[PDB]
Amino acid sequence: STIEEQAKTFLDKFNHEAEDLFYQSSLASWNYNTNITEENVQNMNNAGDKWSAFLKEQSTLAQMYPLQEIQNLTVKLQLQALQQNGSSVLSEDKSKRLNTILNTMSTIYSTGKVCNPDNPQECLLLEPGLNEIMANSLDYNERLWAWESWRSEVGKQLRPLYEEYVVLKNEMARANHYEDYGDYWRGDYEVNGVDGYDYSRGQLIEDVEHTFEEIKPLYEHLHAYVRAKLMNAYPSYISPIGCLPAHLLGDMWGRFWTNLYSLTVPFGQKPNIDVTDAMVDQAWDAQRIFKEAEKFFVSVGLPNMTQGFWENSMLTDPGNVQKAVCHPTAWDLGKGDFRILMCTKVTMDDFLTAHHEMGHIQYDMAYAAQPFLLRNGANEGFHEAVGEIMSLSAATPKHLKSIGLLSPDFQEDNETEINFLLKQALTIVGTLPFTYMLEKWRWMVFKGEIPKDQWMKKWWEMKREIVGVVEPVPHDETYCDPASLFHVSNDYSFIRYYTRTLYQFQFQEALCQAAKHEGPLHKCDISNSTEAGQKLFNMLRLGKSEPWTLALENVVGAKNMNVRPLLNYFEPLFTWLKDQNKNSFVGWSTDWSPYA
Amino acid sequence: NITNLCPFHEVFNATTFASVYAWNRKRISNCVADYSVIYNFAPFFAFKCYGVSPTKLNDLCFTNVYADSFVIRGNEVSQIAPGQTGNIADYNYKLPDDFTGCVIAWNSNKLDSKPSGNYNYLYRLFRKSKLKPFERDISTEIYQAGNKPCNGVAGPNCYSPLQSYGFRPTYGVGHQPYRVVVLSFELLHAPATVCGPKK
Ligand SMILES: *[C@@H]1O[C@H](CO)[C@@H](O[C@@H]2O[C@H](CO)[C@@H](O[C@@H]3O[C@H](CO[C@H]4O[C@H](CO)[C@@H](O)[C@H](O)[C@@H]4O)[C@@H](O)[C@H](O[C@H]4O[C@H](CO)[C@@H](O)[C@H](O)[C@@H]4O)[C@@H]3O)[C@H](O)[C@H]2NC(C)=O)[C@H](O)[C@H]1NC(C)=O
Ligand SMILES: *[C@@H]1O[C@H](CO)[C@@H](O[C@@H]2O[C@H](CO)[C@@H](O[C@@H]3O[C@H](CO)[C@@H](O)[C@H](O)[C@@H]3O)[C@H](O)[C@H]2NC(C)=O)[C@H](O)[C@H]1NC(C)=O
Ligand SMILES: *[C@@H]1O[C@H](CO)[C@@H](O[C@@H]2O[C@H](CO)[C@@H](O)[C@H](O)[C@H]2NC(C)=O)[C@H](O)[C@H]1NC(C)=O
Ligand SMILES: *[C@@H]1O[C@H](CO)[C@@H](O)[C@H](O)[C@H]1NC(C)=O
Ligand SMILES: *[C@@H]1O[C@H](CO)[C@@H](O)[C@H](O)[C@H]1NC(C)=O
Ligand SMILES: *[C@@H]1O[C@H](CO)[C@@H](O)[C@H](O)[C@H]1NC(C)=O
Ligand SMILES: *[C@@H]1O[C@H](CO)[C@@H](O)[C@H](O)[C@H]1NC(C)=O
Repeated sequence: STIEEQAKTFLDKFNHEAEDLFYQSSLASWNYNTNITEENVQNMNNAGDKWSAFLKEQSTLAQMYPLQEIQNLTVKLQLQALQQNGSSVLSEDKSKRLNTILNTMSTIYSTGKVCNPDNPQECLLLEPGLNEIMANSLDYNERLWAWESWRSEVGKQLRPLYEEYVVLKNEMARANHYEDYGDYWRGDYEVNGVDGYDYSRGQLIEDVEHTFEEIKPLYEHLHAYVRAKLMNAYPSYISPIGCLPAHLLGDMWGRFWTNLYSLTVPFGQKPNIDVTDAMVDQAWDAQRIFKEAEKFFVSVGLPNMTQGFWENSMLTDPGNVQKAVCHPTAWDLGKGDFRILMCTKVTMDDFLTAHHEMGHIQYDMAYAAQPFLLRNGANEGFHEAVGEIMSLSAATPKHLKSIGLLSPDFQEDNETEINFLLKQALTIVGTLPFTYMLEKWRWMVFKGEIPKDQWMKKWWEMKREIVGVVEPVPHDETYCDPASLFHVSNDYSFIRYYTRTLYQFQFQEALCQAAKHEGPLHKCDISNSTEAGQKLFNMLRLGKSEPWTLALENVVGAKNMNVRPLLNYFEPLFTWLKDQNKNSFVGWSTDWSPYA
Repeated sequence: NITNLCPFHEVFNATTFASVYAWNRKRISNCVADYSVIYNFAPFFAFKCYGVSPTKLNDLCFTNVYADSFVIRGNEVSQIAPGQTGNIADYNYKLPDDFTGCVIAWNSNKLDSKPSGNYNYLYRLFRKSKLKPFERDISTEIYQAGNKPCNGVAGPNCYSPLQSYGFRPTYGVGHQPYRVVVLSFELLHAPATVCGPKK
């Protein structure tokens, strides 16, 4: 008959075999991740090979249906996803070359190691020692030397392979109808076919730039305060008007500023909010923590976990011969099986991470009724924001008092709120310019406007411009600094960490508004409220069946991302930082260089 | 003396309930029917009687009894009802609008699931038209969907009509096997010859 009926017939088969193949592959992956053995690796290889092969013939067969004869707009999305995500266009030699290059990237990042100068006796790896050194050690020479040494021993090797990589990726883009790989990445947010909700790929760059324009004053005030405080630690090295040295940010790349909290406490005399000793006194185990997390979800109206989740999931490190990765993850094996994999200790951080991970499980259970190809979030940002909005409420003093970990005798005034807001700020606000810088530089390099011989040249020039950080040691084109990043080496889109953050504060401000809350925004709880729960669930159950602009409209009432809630969240800190910056110069100078 | 007891410990205890698209039908006649023994099983996920009262089963007595048994997924049991619609209702087992009887449905996960996967339970996913009430279909022919007749071979727009369930112990409720038994009664111009025990 018509094309529509044939396409529906084909989809009604595809779904049925897809489900089973996905289950097999995901179960093999879980079996390896909880039981590290060679035969588990072989099982993963076999299952993944079967799944990846099946996707290939399905992508080939889907070509016979032209997309201009579909007007339902729901079949079209499934057909587009199936056609795109499994199609290969490069020649066999180029394909295997690209695969080998990617495998080399991963292998060299994992196996990379640096160690002490002029001593080949003993050496260490990045995760065990380097992270601890840059997080805790205060030695200027040690930090600067390690920061230089890892880059020298990694980026120099990775540079020519990246030069070969970018080419192949660009021809991959060119063979398709995209302009370049950058636009291929930007196509995730593309929306077409709906009047009043269309979103163009090029609009994202302008939106990102406009959003970053408004948030500059808060970042520069925080930068001035950080510079003033850091003057106490390293007086000689730091200039009152220059950019901060790149090796004094508390981590390897300066992605997060959390490690500087102790060095930059606003009021150290006053006690800090800590409940670890309270949980120790009350003899809390992992099951109690997860039951409390589940009760928090029940209190808002969302259904709680099934029996299979309790029986199958593991929450403690097996130890002994049984070795497994303790990176917290939320597995959705499909066909009604949800699990959480994490090793739990009796700490506040694990208590909050439990809620953060459980949010993902609830979101996964929300859209279980949708077809297989539409079982995902509206874009790459919603999923992360959903799991983060709830850790904000979990950490508020009111929730802790209601649960009982915090004594009722606790009081709130200036310093408690200021310290909490500053601790949140050094984690949230600091990372935005870094992410925007990295993504913009990668967009430019993929655009091809920048020649290879200036790759480093521009890289640092814009570092002193936006981020306001100057490198401590000059580098030539031999080094490839961005290659030292985990995400860059492993071919992962990085813009999702900028859209996620600005999303979450839009959600919270909405829910707190629905919960009839009054007072400061940062002290908000939604435990008893149920209207916010149903309003959230209405968007959660949608999945990918609707454009993300409409989904955003159904919760807040706007068709675009906004910055006002984020600033409104940190406004009391903004006023106090304005007060503290009366005698301190605002703005960094790009002319200064630490190495004379 | 109550001697001829209707056999109910056979339809409820056969250990092999066959596939849905080929459902076994049993005719019960010429015996004393006791309905108190069905309750001696595990708690039943679905126990629904439409035209009769559960307490008034033993006194009223009818001509013959028809028993149907099969296995379906957990969340499809809601489709076994008069007036319902869906794949299983209109392609494998259709019930009349004025159906009179009872429907039994209970979970059997511990007996119809293996870690490797059970592929011995089938169902129909494509049919040219709908099914009349109380009908079965066993024919297996390639369901042509495209204009070109592909002469009954597998390929584009030519799919096998019989799909296959999968069953493993690690599934979640709603994808686990469920055993369903339907009882049907009727009357006509004939001696009853089938009644429950009298005290
Ligand atoms: C079309 O095909 C593409 C690729 O072929 C598929 O894309 C994949 O989609 C999944 C689903 O999001 C991606 O998985 C995500 O990867 C992120 C990257 O993390 C890496 O690094 C960490 C260590 O930091 C590793 O542990 C991890 O395994 C990755 O190697 C993760 O961060 C994501 O996890 C997030 O969500 C979980 C909850 O689900 C949280 O608990 C986490 O904290 C975190 O917030 C997530 O796992 C995957 O990366 C994509 N592939 C690529 C190459 O990008 C599409 O799925 C496919 N579309 C289909 C089939 O419809
Ligand atoms: C685009 O295609 C989809 C899928 O073919 C269409 O969804 C279908 O919508 C109809 C009604 O809108 C659904 O019918 C309903 O079926 C249930 C039983 O599942 C029944 O109880 C209801 O009374 C109703 O008859 C149908 O199920 C649904 N398809 C699927 C696979 O769920 C959609 O309507 C199409 N778009 C447009 C604009 O028509
Ligand atoms: C949501 O409702 C529950 C049920 O009352 C609240 O739990 C009580 O909290 C008070 C503190 O205000 C305690 O004194 C009670 O002992 C708690 N009762 C139970 C049964 O836990 C909970 O505090 C409410 N949530 C919020 C944020 O107020
Ligand atoms: C892990 O793998 C080994 C090797 O096959 C197996 O004997 C064991 O049962 C598996 N599971 C656990 C929990 O060790
Ligand atoms: C939450 O779990 C309990 C069992 O601990 C259960 O009794 C209750 O019904 C669940 N909540 C909902 C809304 O079903
Ligand atoms: C602390 O809060 C009180 C509110 O009564 C206010 O009067 C005072 O100025 C605040 N102090 C600072 C340093 O902001
Ligand atoms: C009937 O079911 C019971 C339940 O335990 C079982 O022991 C018995 O063997 C069954 N009879 C058969 C299968 O003939």
